[PDB]
Amino acid sequence: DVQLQESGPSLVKPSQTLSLTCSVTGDSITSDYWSWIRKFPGNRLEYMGYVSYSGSTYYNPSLKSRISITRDTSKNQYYLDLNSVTTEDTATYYCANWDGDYWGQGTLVTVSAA
Amino acid sequence: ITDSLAVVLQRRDWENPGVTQLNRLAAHPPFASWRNSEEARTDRPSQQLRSLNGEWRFAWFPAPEAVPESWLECDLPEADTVVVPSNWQMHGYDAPIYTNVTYPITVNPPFVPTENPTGCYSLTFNVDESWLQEGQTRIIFDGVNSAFHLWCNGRWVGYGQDSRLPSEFDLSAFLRAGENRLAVMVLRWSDGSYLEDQDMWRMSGIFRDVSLLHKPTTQISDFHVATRFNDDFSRAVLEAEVQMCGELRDYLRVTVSLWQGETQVASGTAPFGGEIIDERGGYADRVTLRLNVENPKLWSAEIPNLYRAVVELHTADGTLIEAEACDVGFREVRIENGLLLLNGKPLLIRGVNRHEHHPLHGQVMDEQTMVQDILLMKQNNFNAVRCSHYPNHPLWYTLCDRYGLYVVDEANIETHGMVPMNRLTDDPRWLPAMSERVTRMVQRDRNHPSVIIWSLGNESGHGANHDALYRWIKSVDPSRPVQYEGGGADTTATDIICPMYARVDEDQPFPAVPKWSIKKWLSLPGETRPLILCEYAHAMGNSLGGFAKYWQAFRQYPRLQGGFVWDWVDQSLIKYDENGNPWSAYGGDFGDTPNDRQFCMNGLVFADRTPHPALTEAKHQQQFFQFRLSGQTIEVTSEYLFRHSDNELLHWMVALDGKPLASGEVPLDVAPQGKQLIELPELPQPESAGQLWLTVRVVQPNATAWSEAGHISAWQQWRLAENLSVTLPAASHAIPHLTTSEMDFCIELGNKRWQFNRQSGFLSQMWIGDKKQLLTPLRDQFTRAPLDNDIGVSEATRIDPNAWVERWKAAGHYQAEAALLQCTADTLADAVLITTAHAWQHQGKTLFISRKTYRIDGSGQMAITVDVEVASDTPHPARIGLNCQLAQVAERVNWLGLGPQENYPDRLTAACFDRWDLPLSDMYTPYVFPSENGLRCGTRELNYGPHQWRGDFQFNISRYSQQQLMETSHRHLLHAEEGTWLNIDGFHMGIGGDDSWSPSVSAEFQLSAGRYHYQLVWCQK
Amino acid sequence: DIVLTQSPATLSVTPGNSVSLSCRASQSIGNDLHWYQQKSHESPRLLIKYASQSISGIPSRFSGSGSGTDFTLSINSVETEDFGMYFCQQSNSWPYTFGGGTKLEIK
Repeated sequence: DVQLQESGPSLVKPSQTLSLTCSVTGDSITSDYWSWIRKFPGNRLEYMGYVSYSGSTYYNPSLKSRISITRDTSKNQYYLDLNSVTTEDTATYYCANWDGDYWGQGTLVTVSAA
Repeated sequence: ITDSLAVVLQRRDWENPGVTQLNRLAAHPPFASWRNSEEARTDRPSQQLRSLNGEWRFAWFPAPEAVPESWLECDLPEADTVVVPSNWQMHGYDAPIYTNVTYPITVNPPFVPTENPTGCYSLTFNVDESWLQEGQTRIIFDGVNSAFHLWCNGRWVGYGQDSRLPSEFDLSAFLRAGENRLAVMVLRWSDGSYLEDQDMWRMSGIFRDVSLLHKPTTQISDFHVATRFNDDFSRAVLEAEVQMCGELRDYLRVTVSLWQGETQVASGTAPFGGEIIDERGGYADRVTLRLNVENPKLWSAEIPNLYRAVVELHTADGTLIEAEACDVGFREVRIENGLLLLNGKPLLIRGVNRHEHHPLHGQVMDEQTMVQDILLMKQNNFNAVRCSHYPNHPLWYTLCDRYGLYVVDEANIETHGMVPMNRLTDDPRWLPAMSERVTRMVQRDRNHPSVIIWSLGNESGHGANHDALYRWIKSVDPSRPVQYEGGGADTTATDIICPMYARVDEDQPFPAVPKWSIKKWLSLPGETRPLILCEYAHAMGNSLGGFAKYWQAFRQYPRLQGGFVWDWVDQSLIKYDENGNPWSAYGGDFGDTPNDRQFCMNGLVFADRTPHPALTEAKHQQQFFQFRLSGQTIEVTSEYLFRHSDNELLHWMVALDGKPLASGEVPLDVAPQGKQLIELPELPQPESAGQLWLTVRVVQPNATAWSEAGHISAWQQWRLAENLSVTLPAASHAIPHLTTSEMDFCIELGNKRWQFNRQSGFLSQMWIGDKKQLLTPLRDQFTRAPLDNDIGVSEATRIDPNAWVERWKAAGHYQAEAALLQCTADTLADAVLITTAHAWQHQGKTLFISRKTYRIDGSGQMAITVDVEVASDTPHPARIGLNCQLAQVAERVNWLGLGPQENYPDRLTAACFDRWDLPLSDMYTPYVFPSENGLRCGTRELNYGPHQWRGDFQFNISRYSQQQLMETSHRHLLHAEEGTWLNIDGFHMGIGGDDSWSPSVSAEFQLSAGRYHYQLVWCQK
Repeated sequence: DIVLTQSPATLSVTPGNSVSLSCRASQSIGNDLHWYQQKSHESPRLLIKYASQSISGIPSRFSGSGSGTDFTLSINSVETEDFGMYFCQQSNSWPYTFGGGTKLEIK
């Protein structure tokens, strides 16, 4: 069966690049479309984007070109890179397949000067 | 015991076309068995209809015979937990085979191979005791490929063939309350396979849904709808024929009600019992109602007006036994007087062929995918789709009904691989099997408004079996025309001449089954049918050249009512690398044998639904508004037949070499088939030199169900004027210095220096300051990394000497060697002048001759002037220009010419002249099978880094040499090279596309002049 | 972009009773509306897809209805395990968007 899990820093500084990894086990990353979704402290959910089989990407315009979603078939993982983060990017990040049947556990990332 | 594998398998029903099914219920339109009329009306979900989709247990075997009797009674230790529906090849069990024509298995009808991949599915589930009190509980499989046997609670139920239609069995008496178990054994190959030889991946399994339907004992067994109209469509009759099963009791009634929204429009009630039909009477178990509808809203792809029809089976005291429903569309389809009419007007089919394909899921379809496809199509100017080449997933029709697309429904019958093609279709022994593939389709899809034409199958030659089946349909459902292309495209089995790959103007007169030029085909003696191409414009890779020729005939000849492009999506599949990285796979990439490689990629969109550039060329040619410019008046013509331009704005604009001087916006008020006149404001006109261009765009201000707001539906551009430049440059302050040596000539001026190698005759290097600019010398180029069309069906094994590539190869184009004939430097009053000449030869044959002059002036600008001579007797070159490898690598590319997208000579009508600026990445087209790509024509100025080239040329620029492209089988294996490769063409041959297995480049697009001249100006900023 | 509005923002109910949650789109989205459940410290869980299609492994008491702009998620006889947040999400057009959520609590 399929399993997804997010990994990466839980604390980052303003202006830096937030980078998360989603490890997929149980099936190949070439067998689905992959997404990133985040939940803001106020219970607001935002669909950040997804990468489909051809490699084409779809990013939420709200991210003003700060986002990049890539894949690595050899490691069976896909990634999220969010540049120039601010306190507004503090949220719980989740990876899930496009169908929405498989989700990671989610990981909290806090953006603070401290 | 007689349920035993041993016993069952014994008969080998899958090796016998005389047994297509065992215990399968009859076909019919989609049922839900609602038990409340409102739910039915609103399409709510029926609690009487349950999905068994999900996690199932599966086990694979190499032969049916290797299945263990145990399986019937109990799961298997090693059985995996798979998700259903799915294609087991998609899970890893065996490989998918990508073969076109040539059958996957060995041709020995009706036999199949002993090694025959069996998939054992099983499912444990609960049946609610209520379902067993009464009614009937039946099971449905919407698609099992290719054949299968079924057991329930260890008992044998039945068998079924036909991968693309539903098989239903009554489980009523095998079911026990609570826990039940199904054992389904699916055979990959069967005698049914002989009839399923479509050009697509060969897969297997329970790939469409599984359901349970509970019906009353006395129920609705089938129903059909029909709509007749009056001369002007101001009045219609809805006619519904209903049949029931069970005991007929006088208190039984039927009510058919027609809603339009919330509003009931008409209702009718009656009891069973039809009119006298013959000497024995009528059908007591049928009833037909007729509802009158005044001024019905008509359905069309332009405006999908729909009604809801509810069929209630009740008793007279008002008690509901059960209800069924369907959407209704009022439309009339007729061929009249050589023309195909829809609601009285003649269609112009802007269509495409579409397969059920998902790169991830193989052949399993989902709502999301369907919808995506639909919207892309509608957005891109398509009206219709052909179900190449089998009945589709049920939901499809419904969406088309709703979003508005004309559908050609096609029987699941293709025997392409027989010799001759006819072999089975002419054989009475296959008549039955075939028969079921046609009849069931009709019984199932007949009530959908989107379906306007029935098709007998594909590429199965022409046999007496077709003639019979065609007559059958005509008898049963005269509401639609029938079409079949096999055997010449104009047989007695088709109402429409529907060839594939017929050229516009040229004939291809194969014996027995020629393909006349479409314009000619129509006037052949005695011919009077309309002509619509079932497949045309093979969209494989860098293709679609000539697309416009088609559009133009369609527009000039009435009886040419369009066609279906081939095809929608690339049938590529996803594979993963050494690092869980995905990549697009094709024929033979699964160790699949034998196979047709790239032949499975002919879509307009990539498997992920991202468009190939061709898509635009289509969109533009198929646009519904047409323009003409007369003075400063624009004439707009609407190609809509039913709707008025009511979400349309026209934006106009004038610009001088990329610079905007004026804009307008004008709301369109044009009726279908109408004209609208538009007079433009007095247009500015400058002294400045350059070209003045008018460009107009039609915009959809408001969003629709398939388009966003601000969607552009059409466009057109014209050149208005030209102010030629009569201005001589400012006499150079400086003057270049020429330093000679025996190796080369150097030119210096400022920080700038240029070196020409006297041994080769090429500009070997250049510096701006201390920085070198080239990695490779600037040199003449006459070839190109072969497009799919240049190659055709030529293989290393079996060479096609006619394929462009072969010709080029054979003639030495790819391996010709230059020869310095001359190389001189001269000093001019205010400039340096270099002069060269080479000869390209192969085996003592001079193919071409290139003569240049470089002239560097005080401005530090070099002007290249080139003049090629091409031998009359050598295949015309793919191109003629120069290339070189730049040292730099910049983020953007900016040019003034056609774009923004990739455009070739026989494929550039959709492109606009202007100033474009894009990222380098966008100047490369990721065709899965790498080849020459990314060209942009009519360029006047191109800018990359500090370079600027000026003239009239076509060009392309990426990080891949032609050679790398040419030598990489897949795009995922390409690697970016040191700098930037630039190809600047004075000339480029067309891409072709009429088909991809013979030369398709029209003469007008072949570089056949002999003498070619061009000039450039290279310089810096 | 498409805006999804959910109502009520909060709903209190006693186990055993039934409830219906609303989600309305700013413009037609056909049937591309999905429902998710989310509990504290947990990832969202898909309950219904494409307005009314059932999902394997989800309690039968969950059902969805609607098309166009008005959708509803119904829970027949709420159980304690049902308390949490419910979000609708549309996939008709990019960017996909989520409703603001409805909190279901015990009364």
